[PDB]
Amino acid sequence: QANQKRITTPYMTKYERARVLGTRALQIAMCAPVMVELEGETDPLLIAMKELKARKIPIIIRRYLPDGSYEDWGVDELIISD
Amino acid sequence: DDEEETYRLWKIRKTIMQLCHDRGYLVTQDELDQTLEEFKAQFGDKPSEGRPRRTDLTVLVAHNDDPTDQMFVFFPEEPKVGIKTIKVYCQRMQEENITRALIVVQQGMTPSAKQSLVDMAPKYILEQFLQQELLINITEHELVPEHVVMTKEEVTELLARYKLRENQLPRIQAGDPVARYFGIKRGQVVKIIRPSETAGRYITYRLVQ
Amino acid sequence: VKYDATVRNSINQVVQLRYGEDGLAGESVEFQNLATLKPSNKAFEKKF
Amino acid sequence: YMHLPQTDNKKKIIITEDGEFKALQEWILETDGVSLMRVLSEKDVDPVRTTSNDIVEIFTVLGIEAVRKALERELYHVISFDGSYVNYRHLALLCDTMTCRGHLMAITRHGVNRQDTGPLMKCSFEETVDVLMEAAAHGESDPMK
Amino acid sequence: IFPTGDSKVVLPCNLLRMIWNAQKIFHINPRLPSDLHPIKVVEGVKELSKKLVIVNGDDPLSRQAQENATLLFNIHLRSTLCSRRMAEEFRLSGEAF
Repeated sequence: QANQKRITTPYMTKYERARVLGTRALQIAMCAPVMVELEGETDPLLIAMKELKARKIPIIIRRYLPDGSYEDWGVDELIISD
Repeated sequence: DDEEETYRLWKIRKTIMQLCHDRGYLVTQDELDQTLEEFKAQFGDKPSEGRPRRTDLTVLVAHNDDPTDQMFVFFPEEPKVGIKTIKVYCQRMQEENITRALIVVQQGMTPSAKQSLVDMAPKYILEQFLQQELLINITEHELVPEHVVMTKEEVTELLARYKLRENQLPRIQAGDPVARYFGIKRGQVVKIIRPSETAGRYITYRLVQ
Repeated sequence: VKYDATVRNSINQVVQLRYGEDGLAGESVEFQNLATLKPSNKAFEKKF
Repeated sequence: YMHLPQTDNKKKIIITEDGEFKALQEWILETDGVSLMRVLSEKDVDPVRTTSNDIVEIFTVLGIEAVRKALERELYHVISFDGSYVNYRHLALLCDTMTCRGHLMAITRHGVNRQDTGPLMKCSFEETVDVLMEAAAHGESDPMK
Repeated sequence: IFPTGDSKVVLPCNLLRMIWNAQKIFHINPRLPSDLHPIKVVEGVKELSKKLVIVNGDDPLSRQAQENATLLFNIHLRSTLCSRRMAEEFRLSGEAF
């Protein structure tokens, strides 16, 4: 769809939060570039959580409406529940 | 005796007028609010060869938008309706050129009569009610909430709003007493407004089948 | 619960329009008091 | 049986002229066996608040929405008898989903297995080789959802 | 909607607790009169309730559905957040509101 006519709850829920925090951290585990500056920690979970706080996660979420039409949301316009 | 029969016919007539008003029809206000004394005064006194003969208690009433549909509800005198009664009742239709009517069956009816009513016509719509069914009002009960029948444009507006198909909606049987009470064909969608103790008021959509 | 916030079955049959008739999860809901139903008409007019 | 109720659930509660709820003790009748269809038709009973315990008869007399509300009240009564409380949302879900097909969905081998759902979810709960043989004979498709 | 006087009912966020939190965070004094105009409360409740979305839409069907779903929390919200109750027993201030 286009920019207009886009309806879904804008609060990024816990399930896609866990999914993104898993997928991007595994991408660090497979030596992908890291979108944020880090200060002396090596756990991919910690840096992935830190850049989820920083809201610089370079993937988008394709949400399946029950009608059948897809709907694409990025990370930076979704706001964190925490 | 005569007293219990007058009470039964008064309750049946009051429920029939309530049915016509809930469906929405040109029912006068004092006709809906009839006491037992008024019923003994205007449509005769004691039954069983008195002024009530189970023939003059019929009701003819038309729709608010256009006065043409005009149900002519019946009241058979026999405990059972054998086919010749249905034949003369449907011969009485085209003389008055009416489409809708109802039958209040006293005790029961034959399998062959039921067969003839179900395969009668899509132009001669005829409903079946039992006598003891009309001593109570279903919508007046606490457990049964308010039912509202939509028009087709409201149904397609609903399906455009929620992006649903006709299959995906919740279903309700055509033999349900509320669906028979409202007199609705298959394919319509009823609006049910029930109260809830966690959201105040809920709206539930059902599609008959 | 689908992403239209409608409770649906496996083959996409609507069971609830919203979760719990209001669309709210049960983890955060609390026991509360209305304090409007129980007072009388005189008390309601005095207090509101 | 005749007994004046003591719990406020079965007691008469009406509004008054001052707007205050008042507890009124009125005579109630509890029976054995269900004959509700002739019970409400009888003289001097209240056709509004009278309910029962059986589900098939209250389906045949009132309607599936009355089945919904009565099933809600009976499940709430049987769970919350001993003081244990459970949230309304799950009860509302179960009561809608046993009344969403137009008839009484029994949560048994004979009730859930008669849907238009996928046969592979059907064979995960009871009569497993029989419903798979049914799907093979009819050639029906599983939309895998 | 509610017979038998069952005033106990489940709602999402406990209003009296947040009012008490607003009292005991900003150190307001219930003895002294407060500075909170009643229509600030009125259009605060009105402008708040338009942003509690459940059924999101603009057509009257979705608006009616949203009103139906939000009705119990709204009917408790307007009762708890009334002007007289605020002026008498809560005594909140503007930034507290």
